[PDB]
Amino acid sequence: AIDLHKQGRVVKRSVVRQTKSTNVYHKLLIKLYKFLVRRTDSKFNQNILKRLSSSRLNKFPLSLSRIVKNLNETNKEQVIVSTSTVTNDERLLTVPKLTVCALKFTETARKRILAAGGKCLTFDQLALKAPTGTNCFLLRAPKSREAYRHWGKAPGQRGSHSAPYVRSEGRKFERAHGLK
Amino acid sequence: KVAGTTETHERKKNPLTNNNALFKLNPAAKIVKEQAKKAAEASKAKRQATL
Amino acid sequence: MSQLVWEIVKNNNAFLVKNNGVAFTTDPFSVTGRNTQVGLGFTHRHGVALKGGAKQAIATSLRKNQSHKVKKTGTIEAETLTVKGGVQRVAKVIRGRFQSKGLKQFALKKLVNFHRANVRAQANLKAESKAKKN
Amino acid sequence: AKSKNSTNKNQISKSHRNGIKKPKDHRHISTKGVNPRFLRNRRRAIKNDPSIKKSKNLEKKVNKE
Amino acid sequence: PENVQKKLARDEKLRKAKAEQRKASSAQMKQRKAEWISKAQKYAAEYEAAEKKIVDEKRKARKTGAFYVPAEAKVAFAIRIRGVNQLHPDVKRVLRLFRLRQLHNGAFFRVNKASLNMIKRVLPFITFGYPTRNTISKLIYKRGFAKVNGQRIPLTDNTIVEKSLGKFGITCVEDLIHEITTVGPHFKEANNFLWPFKLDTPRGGFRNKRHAYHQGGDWGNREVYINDLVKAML
Amino acid sequence: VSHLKKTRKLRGHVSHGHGRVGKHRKGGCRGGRGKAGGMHHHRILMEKWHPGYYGKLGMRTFHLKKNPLHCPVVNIDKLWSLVSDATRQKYAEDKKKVPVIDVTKAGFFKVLGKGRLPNQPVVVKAKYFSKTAERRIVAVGGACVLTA
RNA sequence: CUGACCCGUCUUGAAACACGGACCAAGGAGUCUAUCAAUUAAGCGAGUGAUAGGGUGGAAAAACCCGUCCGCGAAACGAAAGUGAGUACAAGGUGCCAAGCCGCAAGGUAGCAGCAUCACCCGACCUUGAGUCUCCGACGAAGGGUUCGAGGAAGAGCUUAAUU
RNA sequence: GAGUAGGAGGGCGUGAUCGUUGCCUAGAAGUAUUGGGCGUGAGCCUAUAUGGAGCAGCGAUUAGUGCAGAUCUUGGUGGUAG
Ligand SMILES: [Mg+2]
Ligand SMILES: [Mg+2]
Ligand SMILES: [Mg+2]
Ligand SMILES: [Mg+2]
Ligand SMILES: [Mg+2]
Ligand SMILES: [Mg+2]
Ligand SMILES: [Mg+2]
Ligand SMILES: [Mg+2]
Ligand SMILES: [Mg+2]
Ligand SMILES: [Mg+2]
Ligand SMILES: [Mg+2]
Ligand SMILES: [Mg+2]
Ligand SMILES: [Mg+2]
Ligand SMILES: [Mg+2]
Ligand SMILES: [Mg+2]
Ligand SMILES: [Mg+2]
Ligand SMILES: [Mg+2]
Ligand SMILES: [Mg+2]
Ligand SMILES: [Mg+2]
Ligand SMILES: [Mg+2]
Ligand SMILES: [Mg+2]
Ligand SMILES: [Mg+2]
Repeated sequence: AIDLHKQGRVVKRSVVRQTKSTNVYHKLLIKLYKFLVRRTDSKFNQNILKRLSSSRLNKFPLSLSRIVKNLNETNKEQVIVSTSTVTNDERLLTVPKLTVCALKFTETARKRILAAGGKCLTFDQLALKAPTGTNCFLLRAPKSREAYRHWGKAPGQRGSHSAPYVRSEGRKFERAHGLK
Repeated sequence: KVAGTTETHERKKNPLTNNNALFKLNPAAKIVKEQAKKAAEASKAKRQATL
Repeated sequence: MSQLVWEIVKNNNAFLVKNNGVAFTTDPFSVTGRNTQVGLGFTHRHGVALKGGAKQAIATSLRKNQSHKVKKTGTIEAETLTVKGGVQRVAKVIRGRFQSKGLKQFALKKLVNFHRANVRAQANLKAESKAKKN
Repeated sequence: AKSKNSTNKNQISKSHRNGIKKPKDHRHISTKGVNPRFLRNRRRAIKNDPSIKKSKNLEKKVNKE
Repeated sequence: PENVQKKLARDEKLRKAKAEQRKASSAQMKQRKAEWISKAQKYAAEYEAAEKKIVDEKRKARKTGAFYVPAEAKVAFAIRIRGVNQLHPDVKRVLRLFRLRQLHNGAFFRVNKASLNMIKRVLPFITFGYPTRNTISKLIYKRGFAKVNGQRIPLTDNTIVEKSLGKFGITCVEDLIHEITTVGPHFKEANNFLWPFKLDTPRGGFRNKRHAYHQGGDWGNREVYINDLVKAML
Repeated sequence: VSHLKKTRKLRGHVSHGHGRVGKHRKGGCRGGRGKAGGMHHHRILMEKWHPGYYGKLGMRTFHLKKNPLHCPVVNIDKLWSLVSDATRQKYAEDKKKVPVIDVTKAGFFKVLGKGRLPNQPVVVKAKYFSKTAERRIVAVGGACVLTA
């Protein structure tokens, strides 16, 4: 008998989600990056693996405007890789020359990036280009969603700015003085 | 990078009974052993006198 | 391919038979009866089929890649050789087609066992024709 | 009916169960309890300080003044 | 074509690194085994040195009518006498800090207002004492185990002592024993290196576990006496 | 469906994970049916997750007709995104005449400025404009035209 | 030889002098419809998706094509009248901090997502105003808040299935 | 390496549907077993006897899917008892 927490069987939450997707291709891409991860001591690949094993919802959108906004002098020559789907921002007027690598390009994002003199890359290609991730730029998109506003603090606790779940927005809906 | 094969162990053995283990940990042992014999083999005449 | 096909057919293959959670295959080219990338002849490149004929002749079937050609050599599944030397011939053929150590061992197994098998079969067919006559 | 009125027995242990959570030390703290006088001062002294990088149109406003 | 060739090259490269490493290592190990021997010998010499020193100081004293007090033990050993169930949470945690998490667990600790005060709470659940260097050695040879990247690894080779503690200047079991007994510059890592000792049933019965060693019981410091206990358990 | 559901894994455990003490019972346990006792024993619920549920707000509309209140909004940033690329480029190079964008045909009525505009000139035909919409339109080298 | 009270149940407490059970077969109890949410896999993405219905089609109620509207998202704040993410060339600062690039190492450079904070912005409520005109009501250069919001600030949604 | 209430992960067994591989008047299902074995366990395979027409595996789809109890339903039977 020993007094160890969780009996030394403590589960490790520090790990990479085992993905259940069914596109045979994700599983394969993943075989690839498992290789690159154990046999390459490059953080970049390990990173790619963690983020490609993401919850369907945990993959977040990259927009052309997002890329454009994050660009340094060196960011421009560098391969841009998002772990996610890349999409067009209709409100981006001129589109730079880009070599981008994502999982998925909205056909609009593709058309505009290509017709601007750009190149679209897939991770099997990226592997071949720079396994160490040399001169590569890994884009982590910003995280927004509606769910987030119902979370946080509860709706009507002191200083709660969180949103209530309501079936309609009207003067009559949870917009009237509560029972105070 | 090239593939390494996994870590190796040797099941614990008890130095106190098993010599080779003692020696692999502390070769000085062998010396202190032999001395202990030779120093003990010190003759009975020498013992008597020293007493 | 052998990778994509593995993932695709690993579970639903029509050559599949299970025993106590051990998956075996009916594949004619299986180098091991068991269902594994390697066991599965219709998937990867190395697979062999062997049939007896004309008293020593082994029909060797060399799993061959999917082919769009000018002439059709044999079944799309594979290539078909009649070998009259059989055992020795096929042993060579194997040595050529299976470079790695294990695959060699296995194919060869398929051979030894195959042959002695075909011998017994012969004996029995003999006794059978001599049974029909006498 | 009869009941046990108030016992604090299991509650202490319950509280120590997952540890006592302590908040995060954040470099920058909220402004509650700080008077407006001082606050306006901060606002002004920040707006006018060049060694503090503002937004573009902001610097336009600051440099015009 | 090219693939196979590049591999073959890999092979040659490999046999190469293997030879380089083989001879370099060999040299290194000759150096080592020598080191080990020199060290062990010298160390033992230093022990006997100090012990004798004590003897004679005592003698001059006795003759003067004056007395000579040897420096006070800087290393103690504690073994867990009592089970897990039904213990004040503080006590539990104090035990955890002393790294005795089960029954018949021995460990080494420094002697500090810090450490000594942290033992006030566990006194009735444990015996501590001042071990002889001999005892220490015996423990580390019979009960020796090492904490390796989390694993519990039998102390057999010295390669291990070099692996984790090598850079501190601990190459050998004997060295370990030395920083332990001296309590030198790195005690801490020398210790953590050492897996908590899982002991045996004492051959002598314990006396009374409800009682302090002072009452003929077992709980407390048996100052010098801890050794006897260790002897019974080894 | 069915073989995924809890029941299957609950068969033989006797309480169906409803508890031995508190078992699965009728409305009394629900705390009364539906929105029952929201104001009483359910106070905490209502207050906490639907604060402002009970009460009245300002002005009754006896018959509310939405159709005439109908006013889709557009922002400056999406303007050029409405008309094709052909257009804005061809009049970037050509300064002879300037582009007319009818927000109307796109199904929008009021134009609000949100982002900023290319320096290339435009005319925008809309039902309403915001002070800033007009600001940025004019400053760009562009013009605002009122439609019905 | 050693060990061995009757199960199910409610109970702090069941072998109980608590209740049900003489025996056996077959039957026998968290479903179905709708609703919102969280998570998981799918598709497409500033969009997404139809329904109704049209048009074809297997023997057949399938399937396959079309489907100007509609839903939901894309703008918010106001009871409301109403206004609308205010210097065209903007899309910030700071503290924590990941990749890439340097470096044997120590550390250096950079700063994606998130968290905290300060700043700006739209609207509610206050406060202030030269001047302008279709001058009696609107417009607006300049200048603000101890405050309010299920909001801006390089859009993250929409449809499908499943579980709770 | 304890565990009621409770939760999670894997697995056993039953209909029917779309597939895939097959078995049966040279004897299917069902039934009895002090025949032989396989699983820690749901359960399984075989043998013999009976039986005399349908069955079975594997991947999915779906569920009126697993009973010792509810003074539970219907039916059949005991001891009391010649
Ligand atoms: Mg144990
Ligand atoms: Mg409203
Ligand atoms: Mg707590
Ligand atoms: Mg005793
Ligand atoms: Mg006691
Ligand atoms: Mg479940
Ligand atoms: Mg349970
Ligand atoms: Mg008995
Ligand atoms: Mg009974
Ligand atoms: Mg009684
Ligand atoms: Mg009752
Ligand atoms: Mg239809
Ligand atoms: Mg809407
Ligand atoms: Mg910022
Ligand atoms: Mg049925
Ligand atoms: Mg018959
Ligand atoms: Mg089965
Ligand atoms: Mg018969
Ligand atoms: Mg099934
Ligand atoms: Mg039944
Ligand atoms: Mg029954
Ligand atoms: Mg009767």
